[PDB]
Amino acid sequence: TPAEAALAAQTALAADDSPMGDAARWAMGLLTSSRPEDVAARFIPTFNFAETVREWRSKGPFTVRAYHPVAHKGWVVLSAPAGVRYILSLTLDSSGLIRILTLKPETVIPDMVTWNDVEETLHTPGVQHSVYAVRLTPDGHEVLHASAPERPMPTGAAYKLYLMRALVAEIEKGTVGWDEILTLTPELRSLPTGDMQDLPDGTRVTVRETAHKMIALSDNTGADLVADRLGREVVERSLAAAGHHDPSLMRPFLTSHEVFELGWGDPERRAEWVRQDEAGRRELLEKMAGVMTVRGSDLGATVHQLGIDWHMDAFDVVRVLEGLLQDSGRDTSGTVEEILTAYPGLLIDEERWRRVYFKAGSSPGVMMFCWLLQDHAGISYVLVLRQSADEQRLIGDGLFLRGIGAKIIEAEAKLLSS
Repeated sequence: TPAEAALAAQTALAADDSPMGDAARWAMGLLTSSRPEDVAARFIPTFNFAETVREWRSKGPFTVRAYHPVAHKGWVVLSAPAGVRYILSLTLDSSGLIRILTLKPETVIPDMVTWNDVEETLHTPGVQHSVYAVRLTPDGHEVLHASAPERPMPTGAAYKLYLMRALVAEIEKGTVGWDEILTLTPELRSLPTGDMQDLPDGTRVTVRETAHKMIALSDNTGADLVADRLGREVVERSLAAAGHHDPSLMRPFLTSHEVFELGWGDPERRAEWVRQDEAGRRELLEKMAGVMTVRGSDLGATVHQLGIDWHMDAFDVVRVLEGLLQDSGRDTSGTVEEILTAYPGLLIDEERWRRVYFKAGSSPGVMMFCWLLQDHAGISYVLVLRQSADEQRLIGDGLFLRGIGAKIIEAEAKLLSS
């Protein structure tokens, strides 16, 4: 019941002995209590805020109604006076320092009974969306639901699933090794999502740990370190085998650093990209090589419509995940499996699901989430959710699309395995 649920969340917040626990409690403290050095110590070292906090506080008093810790990400649902609800969102770095802290109007998602509930909840005028849900079988895929799976859409960090398949293909060939050392240079540093950019120049990291962060933290710097080591040609030549319908859509296969620098840097360089063919684009990227000028404050305008993102259809996503499941099964060391299952993006019912793979991607005007879920008998399902728009405010921070995923998965007995 509502009272039971709120009490359960309050108690769990209090009890949560973890990085998210400590951070969520401290943040709630900012809100419910009556010191800029204590603040500096709780946030990332590269992290106005007192003004922000005064405004948050003005909306209370707050009551905790739900608490959803999920590794380095957490959400707390709050009620304020007169039944108005908000969500406090936390994203942490690898040692539990706060990277992102927001307090925003509540994201409302109903419990789902039918796939039409999903569609009618999700639809937003001005936003293109797509929902694709399948059951994998020896004899092909059973379609459970489909809206526009055939439309190629931008998918942000979903591209890292192809980068991982490319990496595994080369490990199998023996051209790269899991314990091989990669080195962070100023030129290889990208923007968040991720934590590896916060490492010193010259930092030495294994391929294994870099690939782990590339997937589990969607580490952009991690991804770029891997893409650099493999080479753009090796990444691109792999796309056909890894499951992509039209590899020319992702050529040249961009790094995250390239998407950031091209998308929100020099407008003229960006016009030249639009004008150019594949040769001219490769030449433009080569000249753009160097230390980033673009910062996170620069982002906002949409550029995916210019090809400055990573485009694939829903079928492409199913194929790459199924390919990863096969790749993992071949890897007797369990290295691939550990990387893929580190971060499921949600609290999972582990008694139901033996393995869950997950990947999110986002850019201005772009949001996507995908899961592969396999039960203890061996039956696999894949869920692919995508949104694109010409205005970022139509999409928002992604809690909506992720929460729709969560509700589908919560109702798996109705929607996936009925």
